Amino acid sequence: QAVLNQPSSVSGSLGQRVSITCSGSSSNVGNGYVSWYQLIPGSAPRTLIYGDTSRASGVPDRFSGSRSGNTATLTISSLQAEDEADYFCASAEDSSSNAVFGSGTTLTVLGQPKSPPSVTLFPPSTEELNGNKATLVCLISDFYPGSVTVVWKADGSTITRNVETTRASKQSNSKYAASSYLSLTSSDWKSKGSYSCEVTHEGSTVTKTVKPSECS
Amino acid sequence: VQLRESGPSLVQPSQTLSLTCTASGFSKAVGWVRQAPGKALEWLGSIDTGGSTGYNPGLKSRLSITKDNSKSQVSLSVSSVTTEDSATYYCTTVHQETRKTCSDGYIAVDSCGRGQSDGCVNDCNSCYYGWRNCRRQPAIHSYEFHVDAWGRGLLVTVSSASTTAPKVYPLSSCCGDKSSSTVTLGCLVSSYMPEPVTVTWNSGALKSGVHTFPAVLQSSGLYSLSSMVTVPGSTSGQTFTCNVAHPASSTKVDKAVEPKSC
Repeated sequence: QAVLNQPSSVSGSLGQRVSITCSGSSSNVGNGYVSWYQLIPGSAPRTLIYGDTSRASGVPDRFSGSRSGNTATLTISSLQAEDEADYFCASAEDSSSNAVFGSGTTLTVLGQPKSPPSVTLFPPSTEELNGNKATLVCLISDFYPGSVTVVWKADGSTITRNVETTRASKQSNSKYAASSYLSLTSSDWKSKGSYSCEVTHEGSTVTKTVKPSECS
Repeated sequence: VQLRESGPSLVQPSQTLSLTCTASGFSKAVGWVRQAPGKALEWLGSIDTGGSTGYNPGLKSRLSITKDNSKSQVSLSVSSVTTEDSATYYCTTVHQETRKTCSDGYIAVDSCGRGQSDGCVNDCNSCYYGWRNCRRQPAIHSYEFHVDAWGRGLLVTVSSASTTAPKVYPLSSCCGDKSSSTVTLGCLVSSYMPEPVTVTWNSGALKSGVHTFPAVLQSSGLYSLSSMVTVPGSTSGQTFTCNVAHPASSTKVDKAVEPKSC
């Protein structure tokens, strides 16, 4: 097919500026009509630039496009937390109806304040327990940077099976969220004295505990 | 300008995936873009006002796009699908134009006024008199493409697995487990397939203080997700009902979530 080469990822500091390149040939980027798109997970693609330099309606002034030969550049100034996203260039090739997208770039914005995780641990419901199953749900939110490790415990000892933990994903406030699930039988739930969800973030651990016999 | 994709969220391998886009606030060329999980945006094709179609060359043999101005809708068809066709499919409005130009400090022979009309030259006088510094080139074509408006997109999963509607369970904290001033309630949307599910609270009337988490995929192949709502201690008399919709199974579930009386 054809490839518009972008750096896999780039980073810039808060309030500062960053550039993302888009390298192709003379048959795509050389046509002098490059476009740029912003992708935030859980949201639809958003058009930033078209025709090398023209900003789409509603796009702030701090997004600017340029092109020198067969390499286009997206420049973002005054970086904010909400600019952390994936960015894709694009260009027609051999036809206005044959669009080619770039390999994509992930932008990180450094210098944001660290935020510890808020942790909420839910016990299994009575409804689920009547069907002889028990799911413990550990919801993890408002943490930055967007990486945590989760450890489950029963009566103080590490649980080594039937744990599933999601990846971290970005929230509407540019912090991260994640969740972890412990799948038990109703018998397991009642037998142990306690269960814990331990969430480690930047070397600091937050633990929530529930006690079956006292959960009601 | 709004675009609305519609179609099945689940299809089996070797089947034909058929999608529809509904346009409102307009009549402009429409295109289809997809993004498979983990992959880049990928062009599929388009159909303009004149009704001419263009496709991603590498996928063309598997694609077909038609339109119906009366119903104000555009269709997409993808044949012989595999798991590689699992993706979010976006209906879009696209700009498509083809401007003939000369590449550099080259100008059309047309504009020189003599030599009539052909291709391109670097300088009218030089190529008119045939001076050694004259440079000629054929006319070149500049192709313009960009996406104006995007639909929110339709998630399509290619799988042979049957649908499984979710079991929805109430989430409430254990007794004694921290009467912080704020209470947290939620719904566990358990053991379904495929994605997605839509969760609202109180029939969508409640949006503030709602936190819906991405799904976890169990090794059983079934998804589970949770949505929680925060409630100030000051609050009283409010009911909290999560409304869970699962398009693949055409199921909608309403679960009332109570704090434990303790």
